[PDB]
Amino acid sequence: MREIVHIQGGQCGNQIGAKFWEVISDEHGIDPTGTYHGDSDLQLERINVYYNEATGGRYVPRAILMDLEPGTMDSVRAGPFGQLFRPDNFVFGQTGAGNNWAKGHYTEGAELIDSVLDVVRKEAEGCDCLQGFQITHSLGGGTGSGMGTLLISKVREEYPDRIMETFSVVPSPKVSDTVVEPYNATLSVHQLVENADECMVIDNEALYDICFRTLKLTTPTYGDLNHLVSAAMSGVTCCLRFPGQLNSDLRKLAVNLIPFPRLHFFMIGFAPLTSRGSQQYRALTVPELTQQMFDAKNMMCAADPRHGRYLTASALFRGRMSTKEVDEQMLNVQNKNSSYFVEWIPNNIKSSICDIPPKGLKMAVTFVGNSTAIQEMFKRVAEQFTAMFRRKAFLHWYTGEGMDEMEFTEAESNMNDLVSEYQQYQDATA
Amino acid sequence: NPNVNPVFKLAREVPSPIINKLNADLKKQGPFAFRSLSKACQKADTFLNGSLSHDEFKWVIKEIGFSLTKTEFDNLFKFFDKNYEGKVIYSVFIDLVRGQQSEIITQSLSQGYDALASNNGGKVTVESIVQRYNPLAIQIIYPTRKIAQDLQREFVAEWGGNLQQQVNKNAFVEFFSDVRAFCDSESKFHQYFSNAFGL
Amino acid sequence: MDDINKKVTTSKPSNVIFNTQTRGYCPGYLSPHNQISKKGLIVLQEWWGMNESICLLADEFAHQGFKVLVPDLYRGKVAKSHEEAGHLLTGLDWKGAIEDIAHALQYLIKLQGCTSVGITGFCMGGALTLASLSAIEGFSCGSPFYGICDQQTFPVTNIRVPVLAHFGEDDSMVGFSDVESAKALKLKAHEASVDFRLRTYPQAGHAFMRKESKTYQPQAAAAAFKETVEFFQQLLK
Amino acid sequence: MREVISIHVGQGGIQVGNACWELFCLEHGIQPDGQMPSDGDDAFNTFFSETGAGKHVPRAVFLDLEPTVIDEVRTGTYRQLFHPEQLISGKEDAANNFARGHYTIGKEIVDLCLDRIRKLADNCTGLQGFLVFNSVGGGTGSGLGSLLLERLSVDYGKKSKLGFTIYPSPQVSTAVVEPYNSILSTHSLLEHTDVAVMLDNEAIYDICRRNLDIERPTYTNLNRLIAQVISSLTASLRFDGALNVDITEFQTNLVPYPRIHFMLSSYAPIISAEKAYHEQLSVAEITNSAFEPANMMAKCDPRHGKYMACSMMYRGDVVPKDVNASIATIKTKRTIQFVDWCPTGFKVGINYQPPTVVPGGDLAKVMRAVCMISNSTAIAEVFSRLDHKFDLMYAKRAFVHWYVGEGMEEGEFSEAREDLAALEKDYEEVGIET
Amino acid sequence: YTPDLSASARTFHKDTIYEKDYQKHIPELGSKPTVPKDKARPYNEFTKTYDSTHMKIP
Amino acid sequence: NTNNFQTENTGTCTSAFGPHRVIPYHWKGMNPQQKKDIILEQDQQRHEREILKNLE
Amino acid sequence: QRRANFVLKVFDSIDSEQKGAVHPFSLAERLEVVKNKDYQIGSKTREQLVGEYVAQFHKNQDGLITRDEFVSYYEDLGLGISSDQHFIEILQTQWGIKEDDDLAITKEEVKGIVKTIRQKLIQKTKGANDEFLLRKLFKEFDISNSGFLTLDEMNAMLIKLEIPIQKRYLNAVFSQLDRNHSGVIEFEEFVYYIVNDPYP
Ligand SMILES: Nc1nc2c(ncn2[C@@H]2O[C@H](COP(=O)(O)OP(=O)(O)OP(=O)(O)O)[C@@H](O)[C@H]2O)c(=O)[nH]1
Ligand SMILES: Nc1nc2c(ncn2[C@@H]2O[C@H](COP(=O)(O)OP(=O)(O)O)[C@@H](O)[C@H]2O)c(=O)[nH]1
Ligand SMILES: [Mg+2]
Repeated sequence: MREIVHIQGGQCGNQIGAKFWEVISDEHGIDPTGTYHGDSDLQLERINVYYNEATGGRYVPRAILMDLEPGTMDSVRAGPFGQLFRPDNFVFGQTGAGNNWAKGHYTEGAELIDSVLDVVRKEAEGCDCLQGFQITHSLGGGTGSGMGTLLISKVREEYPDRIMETFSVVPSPKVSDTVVEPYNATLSVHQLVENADECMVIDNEALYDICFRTLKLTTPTYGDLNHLVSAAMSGVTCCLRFPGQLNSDLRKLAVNLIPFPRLHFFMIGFAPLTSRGSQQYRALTVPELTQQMFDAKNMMCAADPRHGRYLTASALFRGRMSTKEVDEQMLNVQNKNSSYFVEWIPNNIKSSICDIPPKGLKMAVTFVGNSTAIQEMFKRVAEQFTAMFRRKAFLHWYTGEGMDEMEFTEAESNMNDLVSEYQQYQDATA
Repeated sequence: NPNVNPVFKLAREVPSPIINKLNADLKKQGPFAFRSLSKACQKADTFLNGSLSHDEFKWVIKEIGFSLTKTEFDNLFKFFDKNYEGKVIYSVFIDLVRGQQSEIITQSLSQGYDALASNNGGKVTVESIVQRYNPLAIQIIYPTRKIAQDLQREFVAEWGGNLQQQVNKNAFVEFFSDVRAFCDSESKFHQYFSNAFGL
Repeated sequence: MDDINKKVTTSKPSNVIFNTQTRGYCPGYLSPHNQISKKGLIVLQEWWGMNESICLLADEFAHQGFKVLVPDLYRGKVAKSHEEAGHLLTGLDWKGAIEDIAHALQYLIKLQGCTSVGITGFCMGGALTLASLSAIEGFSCGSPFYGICDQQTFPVTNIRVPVLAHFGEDDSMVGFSDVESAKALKLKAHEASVDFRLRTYPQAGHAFMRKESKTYQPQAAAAAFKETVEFFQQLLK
Repeated sequence: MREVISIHVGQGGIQVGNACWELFCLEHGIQPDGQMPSDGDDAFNTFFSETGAGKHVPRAVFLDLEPTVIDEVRTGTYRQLFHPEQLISGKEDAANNFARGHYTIGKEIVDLCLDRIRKLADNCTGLQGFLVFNSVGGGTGSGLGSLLLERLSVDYGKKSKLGFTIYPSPQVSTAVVEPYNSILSTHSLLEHTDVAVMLDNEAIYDICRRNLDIERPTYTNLNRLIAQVISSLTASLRFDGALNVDITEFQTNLVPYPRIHFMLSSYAPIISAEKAYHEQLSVAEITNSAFEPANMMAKCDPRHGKYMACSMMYRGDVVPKDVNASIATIKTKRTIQFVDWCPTGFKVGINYQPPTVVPGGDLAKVMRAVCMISNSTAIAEVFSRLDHKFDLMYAKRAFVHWYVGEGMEEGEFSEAREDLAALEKDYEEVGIET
Repeated sequence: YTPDLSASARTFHKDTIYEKDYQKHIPELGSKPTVPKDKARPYNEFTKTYDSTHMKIP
Repeated sequence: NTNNFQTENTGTCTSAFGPHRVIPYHWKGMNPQQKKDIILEQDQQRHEREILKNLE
Repeated sequence: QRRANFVLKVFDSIDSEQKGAVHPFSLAERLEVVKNKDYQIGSKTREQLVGEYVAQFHKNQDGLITRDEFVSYYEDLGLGISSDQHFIEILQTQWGIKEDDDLAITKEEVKGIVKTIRQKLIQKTKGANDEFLLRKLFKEFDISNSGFLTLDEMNAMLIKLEIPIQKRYLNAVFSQLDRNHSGVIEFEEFVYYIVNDPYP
């Protein structure tokens, strides 16, 4: 019944996938041994969307884990909830990418993708009616950006009608730890816009920004950042798994957020977020949630949305409330900020309600917004690329596997055209 | 939400400060003030039913010497008469104003009842109590200037005039617990009890 | 929160009863696997009561060539947490339980058609196993697991069948399943001149046979299982 | 999973080999005799190979034409550890002559060494790369080291090779003929070594005196410092961490061009417990002290040139959020500037295992440490100084007759000099704005 | 007034075994090495490359 | 999960008329008990060699 | 001597009365308790039945096994076995006793230790120095000013100069330095050995 499969690649993708499955398992009451522990029958009504059925009454996720170095898969197995994953779904290489886009996309990626493509093909056939694919990878790494984008190309070729969603982490210039990240970032971006139906940008800078100031925890770790992404990842597909006053699936959001097929880069945010010593002090209400939803510093991208115009926006409310709080507030926020919304598409915001809140919360909101202010992070990345490319620095590694400079030239033009297209639609009047 | 408790109310709370003010004021009259409050309720309740009405409770408080205002009565009467029967059980009220008895003190009181009945053969009589006690022990619980000669009359004046009144162990244990409420130290009361009955 | 994965805390529906006359009918679980073997065996529950773990383990024994029956001592009550688990243990009556195993023996021998029957218990079940062997006639052998019953009420001198007991050094219980207590019991049995075998497994804690728990050790469980299965296979006829 | 083969040639290399392997055995819990005392798994396959009987054999081979140095290795407390026939020793030394160690007497020992490497290499199937240590200012060290790299280049090919060479000091040295065999070896390793590391003595001399407060250090103290540098670099292959870097991820992030592959290293914190237990030793403090040119292990001043790329490995209880904060401070600092075409040039690794302290050593037990590998245009300074060495030597053909008589062509000096001049011209060209 | 005592002045050494808090955490010289605890690179699926059957690729 | 083929049982490779003869096609290898004696003889030979050297 | 040290310990394990001779019954009983875990404490004809585990030895007129012959028999048995480890393991698994010295300090590591200490002094201050550095500490605590130095002082002395030597290693170097065997080492002789010695 319109289930989706999960594919995760790279070290960053594996850690996002490792913690994401913990949240879903807790939401549906699945223990680390794969046995149901819940209280209500609603938690089992739509279990087939994420978990397959196995013997003995245990469930296994339909997630494919891929990497070019098996050390990541050894770590993901020894973590909590590590016994749920089926051992056959691990497909790994014994060489590694070495933070090289060319190696992971032409030499090692090409020779290994035959095995993983067989696994994902097998998973898709098992379901009665597939709904789509979701991808979790980082665009700054070697195997995640390199082979991850090639699998998207192959999957799109054989499954045209299905929708594809990507939670992509791009590197920000502030917190930078890889010298060769501008090369493999822009190359993936050109490939991503060609095939991916939906792309969701995530920045480690923004995740650090939220932790230091909002949650006010002194020493955050990568587990904390992975938790924020996992909370947002589960929220977008909540109404497909639970009943509600208003239904909405992944396809419905895509229809109401993509006016033009080349404009499919969104930003996400999660509310509410409170410190430990401030939960006793804040009253949880819909006006409070909506106020934080459009807060600029609440986004998970380095792009500031007040520098552009919201082409479209969507909100997915989780919890029990009346439609008046929802409908009135979205109307109110559009009227008070009419300068931040483009004019030629009136009523450019979508609302959905799901009546199952998360554990420990009475209300929660996941926000997905399409804005032209996202073009500025592409400009900053392209700024660093052209600075390094004119001197042909770190190029002999990229030319060593047959890839030629014309693809480098092609990447610049397509990236610049995407940036220009965002600018054109922002500066338009009826 | 595990992080935050919802407090709120599911049961009517003890009013608090009006009871505390009564307890502090009662300590000023003397060691037998708590006896007077229990004595007043019993003597005002001439019919032995176990409850008092609206006006009767006003008289008992007024008889002791507390001129509580209308609001203070409303708060006190609200908790003790929960569903408005029109009557209030004085036995619960006296227990709360006195405080909490420590199990050690009550057990020592129970043995004191047995010890005083031992010499009499198991029968408790009021002559025995007024025959064997230490009037000079009044000083240790609180200093006083009254002579020991007048202390004997004060002890029996608080007691009944007749010397043939039957006593029960529950009536005996409630007698000394009332005196205990005057002193703030459980140890101080215990060492006074040993001096009085030679135990 | 207790580490309880619904396998030691959830009741397993029974399928077979039997009459004890004094207390009437009491329910029980009969393993559907491997009913062709004439060699019977009785499994006694731990302090929790019947759960999925004890029934699944009982099924594993039946796969090796035995007919396994699990009688009820709690009679429909299953512990849900550690706090009330002790309450049911104290509420249990040893005098009331002793005839239940005897009548289960009478049921297996007559209605099912068994020829020889053994007994096996775990923790308090092993404690009952030692008591059952002394005060009940008709058993062939018993395999208590880290369980010692009261001495004066049920002296071990009355044992008339070979006994094979399993204990670990790493026990933290005092006076119930201590390794030194096991050695003292073995010495008492040997001076009373009754066949008694004591087996000790290195680096094994309490309830080491229980699966899917913090106290599980797989290397010790397999060896003990093999030894007890071979011992039962050899001794039973 | 990751195996690396260690090569030691020359007196300097072997003595460094004693200190690094002593650290390696103690860090993994291996006793000197070679048996583990009775006590993710093992994690020692990187450096040791199990024989099936408990004994562990190091994955290294020792080479020298001088029998003397090998003897106390066999006569020392590590007699039982090393494989008896993997300690290759010759008959007569080169006696500070490159020609002797490359043409005349070095060819009768290379054939045994290649068989030993080949036999040891087939044991592992996930080899990462080779590590070579040699004293460049030595006869057999430069000669055999030069010839081995030539053979390994065609014998194995794409396997990465890292070299911790010992270039002669600027103003003081031991022998007189250092400039000759230094430049000759430089031309050999330029096109055959993937990564070269500067390990000059004067800078290491000054570090020990300034920080450890040792008035009379010796070669033993120097080798221990080099051992800690090697361990921190390799610590990511055998210990988990937040960020993992391997051997093949260094060249991808350190050498913009194949011709320029010379890096100078620094280590922090280097301190004794006298000044350490009085000190907080935070992650920000150690990072700041790492970039001071006075703390560099190469006698060079980075202030005179631009920075090409920077790689740092942290080990201990560091947290990524502070490392990012400390990095921004360096970028804010003005005295350190990067080349124009390098907007970002930092690669950071984090390991949970803190550095291990060796008994009888000088360093103190600390919870944080950083090792630096930096690529800079300032490295051209030391090469120019060696150029000034050779022109004064070669202007009147002094000492050359000791090289012609060994059969070496006289034109080797000319082509070596022109190769060095091109490299110096190359470095200044890469450090110009567009 | 005589000085307090010639044995109570400032002496650079005393008889107090560890004179400074300095020398209490210096690692013991002859001590045997210790194996590291559960802190190492994970090694569970690396086994199926060093088995002697990874060849025979077709 | 039980049985011999899945568990690589080592007790199934014994002959039916000899505790010392073995099934030619069913043999996992030598048990650690047999392996230990080889190491013991290797240890013995080292002391065995020194005795001859002393005589020489 | 290692075999002798082990065999004397094994004999003393059973000879709790220190008579020097052990009745045959206990020796035969021990050889069966370790072998079988189900033998029962007592047997019917246990004396004669278990006496076949013994009497490979010989007994005196009194009927006791003299300690001299018990050691002698294993000495005869210690000819067909040429591995010390094998011999120790055989006796250990035959008698259920495992207690031996871990190792004895060897001259190799003694030389290593004395080299470590000797180099550490050189680093401090200057070359003509460090002899007065060693002497001033002994002047500081040698109250009885007799010039005789003790083992406990050695540990204290080395603690001062940043060399925490292990007690076993300290005993070995202390024992190797002195030939008087009186437990007292002359200070000037120690200084001479540590400093003015041509050989390591
Ligand atoms: N860092 C360091 N360098 C050393 C050490 N020992 C020797 N060297 C260097 O080696 C150079 C001299 O060569 P040696 O190492 O003595 O011997 P060699 O390199 O094998 O050359 P030959 O003497 O001809 O055999 C000196 O200039 C030193 O720089 C050492 O222990 N540490
Ligand atoms: N948000 C997040 N980022 C991560 C995580 N793990 C690694 N990263 C980021 O990913 C970058 C390195 O990517 P890399 O591991 O080389 O990608 P890969 O080559 O595809 O595996 C680092 O800069 C980290 O900031 C994680 O768990 N969460
Ligand atoms: Mg030399």
